[PDB]
Amino acid sequence: HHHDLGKKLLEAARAGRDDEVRILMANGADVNAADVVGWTPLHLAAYWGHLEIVEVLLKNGADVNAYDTLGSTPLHLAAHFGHLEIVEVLLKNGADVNAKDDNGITPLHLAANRGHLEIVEVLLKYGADVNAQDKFGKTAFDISINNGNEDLAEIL
Amino acid sequence: GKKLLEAARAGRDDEVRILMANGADVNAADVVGWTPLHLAAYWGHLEIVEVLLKNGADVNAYDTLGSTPLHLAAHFGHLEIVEVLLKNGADVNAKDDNGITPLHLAANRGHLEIVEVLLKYGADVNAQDKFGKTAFDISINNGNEDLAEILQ
Amino acid sequence: APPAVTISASYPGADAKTVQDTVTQVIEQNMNGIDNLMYMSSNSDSTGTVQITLTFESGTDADIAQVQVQNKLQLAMPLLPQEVQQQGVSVEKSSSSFLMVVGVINTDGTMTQEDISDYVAANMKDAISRTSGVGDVQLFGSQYAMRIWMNPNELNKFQLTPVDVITAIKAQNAQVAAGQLGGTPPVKGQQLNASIIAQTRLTSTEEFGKILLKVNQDGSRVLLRDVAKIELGGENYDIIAEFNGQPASGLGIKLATGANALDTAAAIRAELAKMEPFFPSGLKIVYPYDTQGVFMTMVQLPAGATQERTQKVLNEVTHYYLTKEKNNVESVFAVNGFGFAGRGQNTGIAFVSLKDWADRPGEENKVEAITMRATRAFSQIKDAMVFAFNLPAIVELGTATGFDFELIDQAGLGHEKLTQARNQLLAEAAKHPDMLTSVRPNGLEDTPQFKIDIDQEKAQALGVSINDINTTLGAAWGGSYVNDFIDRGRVKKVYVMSEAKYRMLPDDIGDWYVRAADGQMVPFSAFSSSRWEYGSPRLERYNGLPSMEILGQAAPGKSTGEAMELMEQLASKLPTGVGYDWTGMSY
Amino acid sequence: APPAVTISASYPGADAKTVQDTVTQVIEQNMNGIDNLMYMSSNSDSTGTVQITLTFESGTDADIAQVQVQNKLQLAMPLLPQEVQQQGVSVEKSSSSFLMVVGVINTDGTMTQEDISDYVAANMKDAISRTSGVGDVQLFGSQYAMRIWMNPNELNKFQLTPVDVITAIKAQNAQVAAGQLGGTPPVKGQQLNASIIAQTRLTSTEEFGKILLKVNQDGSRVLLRDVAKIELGGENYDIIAEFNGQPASGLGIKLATGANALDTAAAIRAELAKMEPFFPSGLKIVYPYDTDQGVFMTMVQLPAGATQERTQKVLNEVTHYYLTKEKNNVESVFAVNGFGFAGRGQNTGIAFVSLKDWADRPGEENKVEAITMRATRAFSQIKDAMVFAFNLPAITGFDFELIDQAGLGHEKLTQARNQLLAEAAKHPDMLTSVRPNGLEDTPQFKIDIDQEKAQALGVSINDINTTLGAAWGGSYVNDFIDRGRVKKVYVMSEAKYRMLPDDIGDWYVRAADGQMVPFSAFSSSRWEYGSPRLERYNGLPSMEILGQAAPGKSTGEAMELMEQLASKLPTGVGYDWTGMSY
Repeated sequence: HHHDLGKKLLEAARAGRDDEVRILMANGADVNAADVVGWTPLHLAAYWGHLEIVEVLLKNGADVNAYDTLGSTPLHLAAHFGHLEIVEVLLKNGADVNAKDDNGITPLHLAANRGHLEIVEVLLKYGADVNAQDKFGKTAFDISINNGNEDLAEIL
Repeated sequence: GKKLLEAARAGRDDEVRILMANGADVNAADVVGWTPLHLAAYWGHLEIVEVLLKNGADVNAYDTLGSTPLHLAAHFGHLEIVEVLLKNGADVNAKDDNGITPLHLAANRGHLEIVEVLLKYGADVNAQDKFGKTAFDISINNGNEDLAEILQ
Repeated sequence: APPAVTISASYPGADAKTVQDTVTQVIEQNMNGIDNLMYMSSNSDSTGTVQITLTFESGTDADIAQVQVQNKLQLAMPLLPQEVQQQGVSVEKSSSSFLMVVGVINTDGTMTQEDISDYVAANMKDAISRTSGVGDVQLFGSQYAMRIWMNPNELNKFQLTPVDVITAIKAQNAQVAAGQLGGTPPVKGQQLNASIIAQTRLTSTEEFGKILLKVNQDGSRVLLRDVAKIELGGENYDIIAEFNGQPASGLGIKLATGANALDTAAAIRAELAKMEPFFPSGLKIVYPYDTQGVFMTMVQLPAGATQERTQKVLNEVTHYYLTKEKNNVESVFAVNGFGFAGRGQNTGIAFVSLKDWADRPGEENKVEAITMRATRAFSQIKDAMVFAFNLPAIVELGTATGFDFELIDQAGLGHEKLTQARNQLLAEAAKHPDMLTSVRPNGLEDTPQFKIDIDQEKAQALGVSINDINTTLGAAWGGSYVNDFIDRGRVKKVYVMSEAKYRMLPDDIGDWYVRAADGQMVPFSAFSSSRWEYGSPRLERYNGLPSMEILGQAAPGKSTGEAMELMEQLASKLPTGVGYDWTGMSY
Repeated sequence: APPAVTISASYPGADAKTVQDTVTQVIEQNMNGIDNLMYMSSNSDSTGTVQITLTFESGTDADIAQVQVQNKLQLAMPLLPQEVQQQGVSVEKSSSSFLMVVGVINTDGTMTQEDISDYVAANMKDAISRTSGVGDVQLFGSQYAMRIWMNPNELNKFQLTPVDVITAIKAQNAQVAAGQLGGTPPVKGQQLNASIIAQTRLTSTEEFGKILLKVNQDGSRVLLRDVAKIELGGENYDIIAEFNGQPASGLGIKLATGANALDTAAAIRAELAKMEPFFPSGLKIVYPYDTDQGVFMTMVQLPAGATQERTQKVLNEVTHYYLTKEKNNVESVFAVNGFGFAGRGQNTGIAFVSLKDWADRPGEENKVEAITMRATRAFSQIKDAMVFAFNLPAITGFDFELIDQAGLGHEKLTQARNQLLAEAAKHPDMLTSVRPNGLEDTPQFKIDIDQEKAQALGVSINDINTTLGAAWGGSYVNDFIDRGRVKKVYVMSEAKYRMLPDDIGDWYVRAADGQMVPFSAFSSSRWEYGSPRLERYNGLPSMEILGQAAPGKSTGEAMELMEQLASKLPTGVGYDWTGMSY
């Protein structure tokens, strides 16, 4: 899971260039090409919220559960930054809903921290362990108490 | 009674007596609880102290922190006014909210003349404040040799 | 108009004496060796503000004068309190009067006065301040700060003081320089190079609310929102403006010395045109004072008057223009807390704009007739000086008929004896109506102040440090500038201060606790005592010595020199050590 | 040309946002009351550097503009971090282009690049900087500092942190004012008057090595050399230069606004003649850039994130081309890695090219114009690097600024920039090469300190952030004396303990109870994206955009389209014309 055209694809997937990613995928570019920090084109597409590119890469066999060098997956990034549509599609294609990074942080933790209520519901819907704790022993509910998010604490 | 508070402060004897001839409250107070007797004793207007007391001014009036017009006169070296207040019945041992007596304020400023008059009227030389200090401790802490021996 | 350079400094929570003795005097003692300087004057206010005015001979280059004043001020800067340096000391070369007032309102009523004032400070004031020819910009309101309103009951419940709050805010609202991975010099062959990002400035009340103050031994957490209310609010709450009775803010703009008034006005409007398309919904610029067609009304209540009482008088002034003169008056821009004589809870000003010249036919509908009737009607207002005046027309009268007198303490007599000497001169001047009319002080009267004495022996015996006592007292009752934060991409201040209800009455002093060295909480009453006394809310100084400005006019017929001559005679009989000089017109 | 005053400041180890939010905004907010200011622009870099450019109306006295800016900056100095004040801030009134480059090499090869750079910084730069007409001097290198390269393993072994090292250096590298024997006022009959001499600045690596950190409970001593390597080394290591492939340093000199270019160059040459007789053996001055022209420049810009090693490879091929293909035309190449035409960074470089005598380059194909374009074409086949050669005297399409007018923030402004960039690409008949002038966001390492865990263990957050910053960013501790000259002392982790994310966990902080706590016990980390360079224009966040009119189209026509394109941008995004387009 720790992964020129492969480097062309990573730049195209970041800037949202839907035509060029189709061009490079049709020319044998590596779908799972990683940069120096371990981010794949799926990582960058999930980070910068490019939904169409997400679906294109997973169609061509992109590792939905790719790890970066700190253990973070594209579902971590999508849940952290409020990209609900991508969070859905990632879970559709077998994204580990309980993936922990090196800190023990799950996508539920990140969605809870930034208060993305709808994403928290989609993650729970797919079986996210509501009692998963990070390295500091914090659950998604602990995060809502410290943040004062009464709406989140009720959803949980 | 606000105009009399202003009158007793600026030191205008003539205005003041117009006000009680017109019936202004001799015990009127501003927001800090200072009667016209307080104001006259502070700025050292002897004539108004005498006139106000003549018209029934509360000689033991307190402000919001328990200070009397005798405290102000003893503190600021008004020997003429401490006499006039003590003859009219100022509590020579009056304590404010901090346990400070006019003997404390007089001893601190080195007003040895007022210290004698206070003692003569029955000032408790052993009176302490909230910090347990007496007028003698003040004389020792200030280095006032003469004031120190007047309290034995 | 002789050119004048102005030094302004701020000391939050400081009284007039503290300002004068820790800021004003240090600066003034260095204001020598400056070319073409005629005289120097200063005010030190219990608003915590000082203004030093240095007036130069006509023909002096304002650029050179500002440079020479600032170079002497640099000698004093390292001696000034850090609280004063942090507020930003300003040196300006501007006219004393307003060239124009830019008003800002929200026609949809979806923004409070506090909201409008912050929008103007954060999106409008700076670009105007950088416009060439703009010598000074006065905000009629205050930029938002992050306000931490402390609760002394909750702080005592958790053995916490404002010192702990201030310390936690400095630690947890921080911008950390953390280095890089793969920075130079690297191990050769290094591929990765990335900045390390650690803590960054907090950006919202939510973030400040969850600053961690302490962990109890049982594991529970004490957050900042548990001991304080947290909200955006003005750096200060002293200046509040209204436009035709509706909430408003604005910029008072003064012209830089020697700058062209028409060119500068055009640059300001051109700069405003750049910002309008990005206003939020409902915000609108209005123009309540353009420099006849306009005039001002000053409002001066006795020292000690609250902002609520000043607002009542401004309401009466605004009512008059909006009802009695509604056929002549186009708009009123009233400012509470800012006056002709500076800033304070007991002053205010109204800018009045009239309708078209052709829309006001008749003798009785011109500025002089209107201001005369207004001042006569405002003569009725008691416990407040209210005067309506068109600025160029009273300069003319004063210049031709008035004088400007300075009573100077030249022997260390002190403020109280200088007051006594002033009153002796004022009462004697009242005995000569044939030569002098309305001899009056330009300053303020002494007011009751709350004097608190920290018993050093009790504090040492209990293990309570003086720094903690003074920080707790000053932060709670005066407010304390802690550090900066980022509000919507703009650096702004963070202030801690008691919530209002715990800093209103003298018995609230006892509600505040300081933690001793051994951990015990000690109330303020255990090591302090207090009493009422009188003191000044505005200490004046002239040419570096304590002073009291006295104004007046010659009697009908008698010349200015005859009125000045009698003042000098009267002055010669004042107590020893009291001198005098002539300033302003009389110079 | 309208005069420009430049403010420069540095914050060692700070990222671009830290620089912008503690320095740049503070200075901008206090640039009021200055006459004839046209506009203001700023860059805040992840090298820890801010540059603010104040451009004034044509005809403005540059002397007056500089003084007014300096005075306003003086009043704002107490508002800046102490770490920035103590680096010294500069305010200059000079052209943006170089008047000349003074190159220094060692013919005997007995001095390395860093030796030469220190010699120039310590023996040459200051006298050049004081020459009349010299508006700015760039050192192509760094002055030596006393470098304390900390070892986290040995620090933990003796239960010490960088805080302990910094405290001991300040205590034992000190200059003490101690008074006099028989000082005034004296007793009567005093016969002896003499200065008391207490501690004095250390002067050598050996003196720093024996700074005493602690005495163990058994009696043994822990010296600074037991937890660190101590050596002379540059204040920073970002700028290295070469002259025809050989190690070199030098001074880039810019002409002060309004000075005479010829008179200033002659004064510089006369100053250099005074220094030459005292050079160490082998040291020689070369003159690789003196302003056909006979000279030109070549700029190298790699994508943000590129290392110094990779930029050096690109500079090598640029130099190689001039030293082989243009053998008969090129006299010299002075190449600088880490310094660029605009700004400073590990991903930028510049080469100054000097041509042989005009008489020895006959033919139109051997003149500056034909050579520079041949070079640009040859360098256009270089992968992932913008490389082109150009000219610039000692004293064009359009220049466009996208402005955040409503507090939108960096991410939203980037999106609006990209939206406008894609729209301009769909009009190739009118606009060409519409591109951003700035840098793209790059991966950064976001570390979160857990306040609860730190307090639960009794670890002070100040000790944590000092340990992190001193180890990975470096810290200016105080000054020392190197061969009679005041220079700086820096502490920082030795390179091999600050290269990889795993190294974070090798650093320990001492808790109140005396226990050592690793960074992993109270911190967590993740990758994210952020800006290596933040721009502002007239006090608001901004993004500069360059472009040119298409062939057979007027510049005013191209600017008309850009304005119409910008009007359809998201709410709160404004724009302004600047520079050539003003």
